[PDB]
Formats: sequence, C-alpha cells, structure tokens
Amino acid sequence: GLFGAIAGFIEGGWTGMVDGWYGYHHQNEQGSGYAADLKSTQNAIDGITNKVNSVIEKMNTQFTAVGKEFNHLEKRIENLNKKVDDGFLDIWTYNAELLVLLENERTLDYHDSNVKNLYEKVRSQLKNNAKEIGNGCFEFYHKCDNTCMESVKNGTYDYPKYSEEAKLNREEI
Amino acid sequence: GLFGAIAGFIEGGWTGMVDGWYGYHHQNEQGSGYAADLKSTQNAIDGITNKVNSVIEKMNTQFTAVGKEFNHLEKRIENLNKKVDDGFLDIWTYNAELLVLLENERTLDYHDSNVKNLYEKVRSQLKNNAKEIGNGCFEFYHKCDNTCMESVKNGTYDYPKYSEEAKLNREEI
Amino acid sequence: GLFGAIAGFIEGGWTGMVDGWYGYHHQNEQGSGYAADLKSTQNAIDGITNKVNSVIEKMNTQFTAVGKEFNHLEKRIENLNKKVDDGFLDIWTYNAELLVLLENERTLDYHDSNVKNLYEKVRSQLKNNAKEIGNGCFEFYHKCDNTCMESVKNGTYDYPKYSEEAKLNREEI
Amino acid sequence: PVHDCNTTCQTPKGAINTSLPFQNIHPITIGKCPKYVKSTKLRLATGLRNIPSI
Amino acid sequence: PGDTLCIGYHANNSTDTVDTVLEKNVTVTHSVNLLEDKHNGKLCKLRGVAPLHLGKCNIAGWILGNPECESLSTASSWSYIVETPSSDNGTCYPGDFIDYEELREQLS
Amino acid sequence: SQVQLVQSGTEVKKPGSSVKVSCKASGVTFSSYAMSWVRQAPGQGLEWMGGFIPILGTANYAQKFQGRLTITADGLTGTVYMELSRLRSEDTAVYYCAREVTWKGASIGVLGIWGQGTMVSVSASTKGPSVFPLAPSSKSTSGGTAALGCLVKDYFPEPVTVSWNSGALTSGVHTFPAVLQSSGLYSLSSVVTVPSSSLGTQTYICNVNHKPSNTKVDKKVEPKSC
Amino acid sequence: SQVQLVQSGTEVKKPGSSVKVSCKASGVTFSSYAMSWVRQAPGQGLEWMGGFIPILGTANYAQKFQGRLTITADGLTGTVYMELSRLRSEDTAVYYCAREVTWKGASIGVLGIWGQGTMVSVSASTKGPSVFPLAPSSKSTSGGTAALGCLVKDYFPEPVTVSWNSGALTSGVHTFPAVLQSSGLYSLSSVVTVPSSSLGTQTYICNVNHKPSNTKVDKKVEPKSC
Amino acid sequence: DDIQMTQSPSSLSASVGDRVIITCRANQSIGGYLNWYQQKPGKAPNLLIFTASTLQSGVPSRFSGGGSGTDFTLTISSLQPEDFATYYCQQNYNTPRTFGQGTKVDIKRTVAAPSVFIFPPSDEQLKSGTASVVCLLNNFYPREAKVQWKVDNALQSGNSQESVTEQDSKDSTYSLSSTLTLSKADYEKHKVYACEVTHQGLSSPVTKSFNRGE
Ligand SMILES: *[C@@H]1O[C@H](CO)[C@@H](O[C@@H]2O[C@H](CO)[C@@H](O)[C@H](O)[C@H]2NC(C)=O)[C@H](O)[C@H]1NC(C)=O
Ligand SMILES: *[C@@H]1O[C@H](CO)[C@@H](O)[C@H](O)[C@H]1NC(C)=O
Ligand SMILES: *[C@@H]1O[C@H](CO)[C@@H](O)[C@H](O)[C@H]1NC(C)=O
Ligand SMILES: *[C@@H]1O[C@H](CO)[C@@H](O)[C@H](O)[C@H]1NC(C)=O
Ligand SMILES: [Mg+2]
Ligand SMILES: [Mg+2]
Repeated sequence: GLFGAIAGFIEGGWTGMVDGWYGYHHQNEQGSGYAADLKSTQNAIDGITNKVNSVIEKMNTQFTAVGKEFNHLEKRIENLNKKVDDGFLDIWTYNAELLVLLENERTLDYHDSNVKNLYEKVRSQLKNNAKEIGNGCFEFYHKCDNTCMESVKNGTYDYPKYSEEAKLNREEI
Repeated sequence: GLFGAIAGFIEGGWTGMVDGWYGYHHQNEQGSGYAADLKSTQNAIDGITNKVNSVIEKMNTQFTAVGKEFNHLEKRIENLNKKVDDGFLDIWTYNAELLVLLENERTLDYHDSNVKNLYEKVRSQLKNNAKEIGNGCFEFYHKCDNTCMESVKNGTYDYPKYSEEAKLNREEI
Repeated sequence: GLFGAIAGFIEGGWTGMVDGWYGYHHQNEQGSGYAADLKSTQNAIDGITNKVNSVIEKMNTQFTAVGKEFNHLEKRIENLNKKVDDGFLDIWTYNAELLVLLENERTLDYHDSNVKNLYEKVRSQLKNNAKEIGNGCFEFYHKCDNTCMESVKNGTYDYPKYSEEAKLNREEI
Repeated sequence: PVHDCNTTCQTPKGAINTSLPFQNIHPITIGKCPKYVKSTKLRLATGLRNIPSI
Repeated sequence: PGDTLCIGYHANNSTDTVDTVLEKNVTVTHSVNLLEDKHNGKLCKLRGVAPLHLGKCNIAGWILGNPECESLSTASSWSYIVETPSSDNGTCYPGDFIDYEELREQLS
Repeated sequence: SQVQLVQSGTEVKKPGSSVKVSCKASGVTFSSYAMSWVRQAPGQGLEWMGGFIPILGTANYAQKFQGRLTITADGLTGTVYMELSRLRSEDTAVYYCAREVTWKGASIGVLGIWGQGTMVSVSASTKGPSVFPLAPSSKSTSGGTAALGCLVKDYFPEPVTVSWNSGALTSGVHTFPAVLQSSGLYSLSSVVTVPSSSLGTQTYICNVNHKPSNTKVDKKVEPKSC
Repeated sequence: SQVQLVQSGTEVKKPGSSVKVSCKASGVTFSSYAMSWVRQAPGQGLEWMGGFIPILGTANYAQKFQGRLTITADGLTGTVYMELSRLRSEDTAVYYCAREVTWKGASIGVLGIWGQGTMVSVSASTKGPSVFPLAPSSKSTSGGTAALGCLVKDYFPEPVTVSWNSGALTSGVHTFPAVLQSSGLYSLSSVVTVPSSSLGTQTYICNVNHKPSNTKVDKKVEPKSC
Repeated sequence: DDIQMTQSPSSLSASVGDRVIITCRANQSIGGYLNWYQQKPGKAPNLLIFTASTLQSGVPSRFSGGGSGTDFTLTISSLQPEDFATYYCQQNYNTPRTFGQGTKVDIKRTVAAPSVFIFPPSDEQLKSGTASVVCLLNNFYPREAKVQWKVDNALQSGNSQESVTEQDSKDSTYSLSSTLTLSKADYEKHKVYACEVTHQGLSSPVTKSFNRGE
C-alpha cells in the first residue's frame, strides 16, 4: 500500500474483529481476545461518511421529461439538442468514473495511515519494554496483566512502572 | 491526521512561532526561544502558492451580456438556452465544491508530512545522543549550547562530538 | 517530497540502476553492484499503467464534421452553437490541465512511498545487526556474503544467525 | 496545399495524427479526431524525479 | 567498518519535464504525452479518398457552371471539399442561393 | 471488454530481408497496456522475443534478438509493430502478439489477451512442387489392405492442397504435415490405405495444387513398377 | 506567458503626504503569486521595502518602513498597491514592483518579473529654474578649445530640457544629471567644449525649458565678464 | 541470470474424468511469479492461471494451479473433452520471459499395433539426382515409436525427417511417415534398404525392407 501497513508488515486482517475497523489483540496470563480501538474506528467512520456525503449530497434528483419532438423544419435545433445531451453525458460519465477510481485508492490509503498511526502510538508508548517481532506484534519484556494491556490501548501507559522489570530481561539476553 | 504529526503526537501548535510554519523550540543554559525552519517553510509556501495558482490561473474573466430576449416563436431555442446554462451551472458548481473539499484535505495532509519529515531529520541526526520524550521533543543526553542547537537546525550536526558525553549519561541509568 | 525519501535522506538517484525503479546496492568482500527489487518495481509499473489507463481509456475518438453553415436567419442558433462549443472547450481544457497537475504530484509521491517502504523493510529486517549511517545505507555490523545480501532482498533474512557476530562489534564500541 | 498524403484526421491548418488523445492544432476537424483543447502542454508523469549524481 | 547495503531509486538521461500542483518543470525519468501538437501542414486524403479542390471558384460557381469554374477537378469521388479563403468567382449574376448551406453538406 | 488483438496478414519474405508485423487492438482506443511478441516454430514450443512498455516508452529484447528486433508502438493507440531484420529459414514460425493484462488490471508478467497469429515463411524464391508416386507393390500389402501415396517435395511456400481421385477417395487418406528440409524447402507425403482387391480395379490419382506457384498436377500411382 | 507588470504613473507629492502606487499584471487574471516592492534612489543601489503573500494574506516590511508602508492587494487579481506616508525628500526615488516567480513555479525569494518603475519626487512646491552663464574667459581655453555652459539651479520637479543654440550645437555638449541639494531642489549644469576660434564669431545661447513650471529661458553665455 | 522452465511430464494420456497433475520446476526460486497457458492445434495460446494461484476470469474452476517457490503444479480435477490440448508454464521474475517445454494431453484408447509400410524411390525421382524412401506407420496408439533407417544393415542418422498426424477423431490413433533423402549415386551404391520400427503394440520389432532391383 501507500503507507505499507495493510498488505505490508501486517500481511492479513483479523476475521474475529467484528466490533471495529482497527484494534488490538492481547495474549496474557488471564486470557486472550480481540478489542477494537475506539478512537481510530469512530473517527474513520465519520471521515468516510463525510467523503461519501461530499460526493452524493450535491447530486440531487432532477425533474425529467420526454419533451417536444422535432419536426422536419426543426432539424438544426434537433442536432443541437443531440450535441448538448451527448456532451453532458460524456462529461458526467468520465468524471463519475474517474472520481470513483481516484477516491477509492485514497480511501484505501486512508485505512493504511490509520493502522500505521495506531502501531506507532503503541510503539512509542512501550519503547524498550517490548520487542518488535514483526507483523504488528509486540512481545512484552515484562509482565502485562489486563490492566497493563488496557493502559496501552487507553493511551495511559507508564514506562517507568515496568522499566526495571523489562531491563532485567533485556540484559538477560 | 494522515501522517499523525499534527493532532497526533504533537497535539497542539505554538502561538509564539510567528516567523514560519514549521520550526523548533530550544531550551539550553543560555536561554530559550522559538525559531522556524527556513527550508521547510519557504518550500511549503511556494508549493501552496503553486496549488492555488493551479486552480485560479486558468479561471479567467469572461465577457457577459444579457443577450437577445426570446419571442413567442423562439420557444424551443429558449428552452435549449435554459438547458445549456443550467447544465454548465450544475457542472461548475459541483466541480468547484468537490475540488475545494478534496484539495483542502490534501493541503492539511501536506503540512502533516512536512512536520513529520522535520521530526525525522532531527531524530535521525541525534540518534542516541537524545531521548524521545514524546510530543515532538528531544531531551538531550549531553550539553547542547546555542552552537549545538543551530547545528541540528542547519543540518550540520556531529554525533561523534557528544557521543561519549551522552554515553556516560545513557549508561548512568 | 511527501514521504521524505526521494530528495530527502536519499538525496540523489543511481544512474547505474538500469533494470528497475527501486533497488539495492551491496558492498561485500566478493564484490559490489546494483540490483533492483523485483517486488516493488513490477507492482509500481502495473500501478502506473492502471493510472494512465484510467485516464485515456474512456477518452475515445470521436467522429467530427464541419457541419451546416448558418444563414442570416440562423443567427440565434449560431450563437447557441458557439456557446456550447466554447462551454465544452473551456471545461475540458480546465479539467485536463488540472487532472494532470494533481495526478503528477500523486505519481511522484507514489514513488516516494515505494522507496520508503523498501527502506523500512530492510531496516526492520536487520534490526541491531546493522548501523543506519544515513542516505539509505546500512553498514553491516557482521560479515555479509552474497548469500546474506540476497537474503535481505528476498525477505528471507535471519537475525539470530549473525546476532552474536554483530553483538561483539556493537559492544566493541 | 493539397498534397497526395494519407490521413485519418484533417484540419484546415493541416492533417494530424490520431496517436494521442488530445489536439491543439485547430478546433475544426473532419473524421475520427482527438478532443481539441487550448492546452499547450499535457504531459503525464510516470517515472520518479530524475535526480542525477548531484 | 565493513559490508554495506543501500536503498535507492533509478535515474537516467531523460530531460522530460512535468508540471505538478505544487511544483513546475519537474524532471522525470519517464513520462507520457497526451497532447499532439504537430501537424503535417498539408491537406491529405481522408479514408483513402482524395478531397475535392475548387480554387478561387467556390462551390456555388462549381455546381452552377461558372465560366471560370471550367477547368478544375472533375472526379467521381471525394472525401471533402476544400475552398480557399480567397474564393471570389461564383454566382456572377446577382442573386441568392436558396438553401445554399444545406447543399454544401449534401455535396461534401 | 472482449478486446481482440488483430495482427497483420501472413507475409512471405526473402532471406536476409526485414518484415514488419502490426498488432492492432479493438474497442477502447488510447490504451497503454504493455505488449509482448512471441513466436512458435511449427511443432516447437513458445519463445519470447521482446516487449514494449508505453509507460517507460522503451522496449526490452531477448539476447538472441538484440540487434534484429525493433518493437515500436503507434503512440497510445494500442497498436504495436514488430520488425525483424536479416531473416533466415530458422525464423520461419508463427508470430503472436499479446496484451499483458488480467482482471486485476495491468499485469506486466502475464499475457491475458493473445493475437490471431501471423505466419512468416522464408526462402530464396517461389518454387513449384514435384509429385513422385509411391509404388503399390505387393510388399505394401498387409492385412488385406495395400498402401500407396504421393510425395510432394521441394516447394515454397506453404500450403499445398492434396486430394485423392479428385476428392472421391476420402476415408483412409492421411496427409502428413510438411517438414522444412535443410534446403529451405518443404516436403510432404499424402498416403492412403486401400484394400488389396482394388489395385487392378480402380486407378489412383493424387490431385496436388500449389496456388502460390500456380502449379496443379495429377499423377497416377501406377500399381508396381512393372 | 510573457507577463508584464504595469505600474502607476510618476507622481509628484508634497512632503509629509501619502502616495499610493498600483502594480497591475497582464494576461492570466486571478493570480496569487507573491509580490515585492523595491525602491532605488537616483544613482544609489536597490533597497527592499516589503512584500505581500496572498496565501498568508499578510505583508512584511523592513524595519525603516514599519509604520509608513502599507502594501495591499486587490483580492486575487494580481494587482498590488503600495502606500507610503510622511514622505520626505530622502524618499525621492524610483519605485519598482516585482512578481516572485521562476520557471520552476512560485519562488518566494526571487524577483523574476519586474515592473516598469514609478518615479516619485518630493518638495514643498513647484519652483522655476534659473540660468547663470559660465564665463568663457581665456582661463577656460586649453588645447585650442574653450569651455562654457549654463547653470540650472533650484528647480522642482525634474526633468528639464536643455539645448544649445536652439538645438544647433549638438557635438561636444555634455548635459550633466541633476543633483538633489540639501534645500530639496535639483540643479544641473550643461556645458560644451567649443573651439577657441569661435568666441568672437558665434554667439552662444542655451535653451532651457521646464514644462512643470511652464518656464522657458534663453540666456546668452557672453564671452568673458568684460 | 536466466531461468529454465522444465515441465513434468512432457506427454500424458488420460481418459475423460481423470485427474491430471502437471508440474513445472525452475532454474531458481521464483516465488509465485508463474503463469499457465493452454494451446490448441492451429490456434493461439490461452491464459488459465496467473500468480500461480489466481484463476483467469472465464477459466472453469476445474483448473487449480498451485505451488510456491521452486516447484509448481497445474491440477485438472475432472478432465473434460475440451481440455485436450498442450499446456505451458511461464515466469514473470526476470526480463527473459522463459517458457516451458510443454505438456500434451492425449485421449486414452486400447493399444493398437502400427501398420509398417515401405515405399522405394520413384523412377522419375531417380532421374533428378535425388532419392527418397518413405516408411509409413498407420493407426497406432500410443504415439511413442522409434524409426531406425538401416541401410546395408547399418543404421543411418542425420538424414531422416519424420511427420506425424494428430489424433484422428474416430480411431483415436496416429500416423507417422519417415522420409530418407539421399543422392542418386548413394542410392545405387547399396542394395537393401530397411526400416526398423519399435512400438509398444509390436511384441517384437517389425521391420520391412526392399532391394534396389525390385
Ligand atoms: C505522424 O506519424 C508519422 C509516423 O510516426 C510521423 O512520421 C515520422 O516522422 C519522423 C520525424 O521526422 C521521421 O523520423 C519518421 O521517419 C517518420 N515516419 C515514421 C514511420 O516514423 C509524422 O511525423 C507524424 N506527424 C504528425 C503531425 O504527428
Ligand atoms: C473484475 O472481474 C470480473 C470477473 O471476475 C470482470 O468481468 C471485470 O472486467 C473485472 N474488472 C476489471 C476492471 O478488470
Ligand atoms: C518550464 O521552463 C520553460 C523553459 O525552460 C518555460 O518556457 C516554461 O514556461 C516553464 N514552465 C512553467 C510551468 O513555468
Ligand atoms: C539458468 O539456465 C541457463 C541455461 O542453462 C544458465 O545459463 C544459467 O546460468 C542458469 N541460472 C542459474 C544457474 O542460476
Ligand atoms: Mg510533395
Ligand atoms: Mg528507466
């Protein structure tokens, strides 16, 4: 992708995550499970909502009619009517197809950036208390219970709390 | 944001920075103050200048007129005139609104990338001689005077000069 | 750039690389040479191919004609014909120029991201067994033969194989 | 002048090739012809920024 | 030091320049042109069939039989009609050609 | 949708000359998909020659065709031309053009849509064939059925139409494909397994036509050399 | 393409007043390129005053012009106005406007396209000149040629046309540029090196015209004071 | 460097409904950059698989490509009468788009012995300085056969050209014709010309020969 997160170091997605678009998977002594990140998912949904609304809101319904047919004398104007309808038809078809193709790639890249920032927020939070094992995973060098797991997700994580606990395991190897 | 710098790890902006769009804040023994980065600001101003010029330069002024009114016999052509003016009006209004909405987000993301590259340039320059404390700040592990501060901003920073000075403080903790 | 790789930390490109768009340069005991990355180059070529096709495929050739000239009585319709041809001409010229200008910058940023992901894939693979010396280069802290060099490029690199070999040189300084 | 050449698109200024989707020679054409635009340069970037040694 | 590995991009001898939204005259390794700005400068045969030339005598004189419109292209097929801007010989006797515009496309 | 690649017609060229083959598309004009040229010798496998990438504007060739192949494209029309110089009899093959595209969009490595093929034949000059009867002696009789045929030799170019008894003798007729000799000319033999009870009853004649040389021959396969 | 910056006409203003100078562009309307104003005193160097950035919508000035300069723009039309208040005789200079753009697009630091220039003169009131002959005594004779001239002093504003012998005496005439005295008025001296064999043969008169003051004078340069 | 696409096997005979597995190996590891093609006699090749696992739109689901790295495969779950053609493998890794050697699929029938026949050079042919001897095998299955041109009890190599016919619709067999071309002077320097034929149907090699005078 453009940001290298989706189909990048994270090769595949989670089918078990059915509560949000982006989230975490934890594995501690108490148990394991999926949990979506609320901040990233809700903002993304509103952003894509605004993107879709930005396209279709102005495209309002029009009153149409067959109109008067053209007699033999009304040939030149009939050709002009064909010219304008075809001209608008060609322009609208080209613009609609082009906009969808361009915006779809931007939409895909939007998810790529949202996933990447989530990984960086965790990566910057943990710092040396975890190991980057790849595929978006973080092997903790210390003991992380459920409270510790949620602290990273809520953004209220404390590096000094497990600094010495991890450091002993870092210097172990 | 798209790059996660503005409204990301750097949550807010500096009101005291009134000389440029992107810059640094230093805090040493001699004093503290704000200083904008010349390379990023000037290039950004020209880029946004070209972006605005790319939209309005081709949109040149037109000579307009009321035109001949339509008599009773000139009904079909009058409807055709209404058709073409409305068709152009609907297309131009849709394209103008859509372009502004799309380009504004790209403009906002452009600033996000410019800030991020500035942070990475400092982060790659300092390497181990500083600590990433978050919010775009760098607590120096060594003594940085005014000359040392400007060296990072000018891009002529020397890691070996303070390598041992920082290493003693790194191994201290 | 937008991703800071092209004209960023990698200031210039390689004229000797004539087999692909993105690649590596190695320098070991056996020898040195250039080698393009197959995965990034081929995907980029197809992507730009689709981008170009997305613009010109729908722009098909049209049958044109001089058409009937307008007599003295056919003045109002002649003005209407001038109105519609000029209207389509102004719209198409504006949209064509604007699309090219916008897509060209996106195309340039597309290469920037592709280079950046290639650097990150190598950076994440090597981890502590190499030194980030800047300009997209990696001074190996261990002995890397031709087999080791290709292992990084193929993505099948083994950190534990040279972990202790590099660690002795890391702790040396 | 009317020379004995061959073309698929004819303009008052002269015959043009239909190998490209756009034209700027003349708005009046006969036959299968590209779209006339008042643009003077429509070049689509495909490669990277050409940066030589330095 | 020791062995090194680098990551870089491709460069060549291209002089092509493109205009982006943020930048102008950007050198690119490769590019594609979408605008044909060349014309051969001659009026050729459309779809193989040569056009019909008339010279200083216009269509009206040609189809009516103007005495100046005597020696000229007498062909059975033509793709289109070429009229010079200097076309003056024609309806020598004063009058109006009824539905002249219609006849011009009929004889095209 | 349902795009079809139409190539140029079959061309017969003298040795040492240069032949140009077109490959025109249909439907959506102004396409930039990558194109490739592949040849196939009669009875042999597929051989990749080269390809063009309109995005890069350049072409790449195989080692054996570097200097002889010249793959060009007519702007973005989707038509791609192939030029091969210094033609030899070894280059006599069927030449294909293919568009590199899948349903996932552009695909540089694949050949989704193929051309109709273009046969190219190379020899010094057009030469008429010759028919030599295959003697239906008693040694060619086995299992109650006999064997006889006609030998067409040293003709150029292909094809040649061979019929038996003015088209009457159909069942049991096996017309073998031509083989390019080292002389640069083809040769074929059309045979038929007739019952042994018809050598002295029905006369056998093979009708051989070579329109390129405007040669038509009817040779009696006389039973035995006598 | 070939954009030209057209400024307002030359303005003569009283001291302590405010002058406004326009800088209108041509060709593509609705431009947002950054613009700058630069003055040049007669015979002095270039001096940057300020500039406007339509993107930011603000302007920045030099220290000496902070409070006196007011650079405004008429929307996005590309026309930029300059206002300077409390004018003095030291501000008498030629004022330029420049568009900040190169062939690489917008360039904030450069001045690619310059204006035509606008001369501004500052003095209390319009004053007529005075002509004082330069005595062609024998002390002004050297090398067989003599020297004489006319002194134009205390006039405002520039220019002043000085001709010799109703335009007949052309060769050897050196009309010196004016110098702004501390009094706020200009002065110039037009001289001519005539041969020594013409003092007693041809009478010499300088024709001085000052259209701003509607003053025309013809003064005889009488040989010697006698 | 270059890549070498070798298929296994090169020719297989199967009945309608029989599983067919054709493999393709490589000079070097190519990951998944492989495609599969199918060519019918007298027609252009048609793509079936790209990226070694992605079926081309329009190809029936009975075709299932597979493999990754060095070894790949093409599996036909239910062989249909319309799948009787030749199959190739091609790579996308490096610039030379190297093809495979091909794999032909034949319909299955009972093993039928050939009908070996021999024809001497024509009398009029022997007047033009050339002599051609034709050996004919008619209606044999399978295709695998060997033709040995033995002259004066000495096999000849480098002078024989073979032409074979496609599987006839009715009998589902082949036909082979081997031509021995040699000069008139060489023809009259020897007496006995033989054609040794070895084939699966023939329990013992059946050989036919003739003398120059007859
Ligand atoms: C239209 O296309 C033809 C064919 O490409 C052009 O003719 C070529 O012009 C170049 C330039 O001088 C020559 O070097 C070639 O030899 C010509 N022939 C070919 C086959 O390439 C022609 O110039 C084009 N004209 C326009 C108006 O586009
Ligand atoms: C997508 O696939 C379908 C069938 O799988 C095909 O009909 C369609 O053309 C494809 N779309 C594109 C853009 O190739
Ligand atoms: C690019 O440069 C050329 C000459 O070097 C100039 O004519 C052209 O106007 C420039 N393009 C732009 C967009 O400034
Ligand atoms: C691939 O095969 C070719 C031809 O046999 C050979 O030249 C080349 O070296 C091979 N590639 C290898 C061995 O990596
Ligand atoms: Mg000529
Ligand atoms: Mg290149």
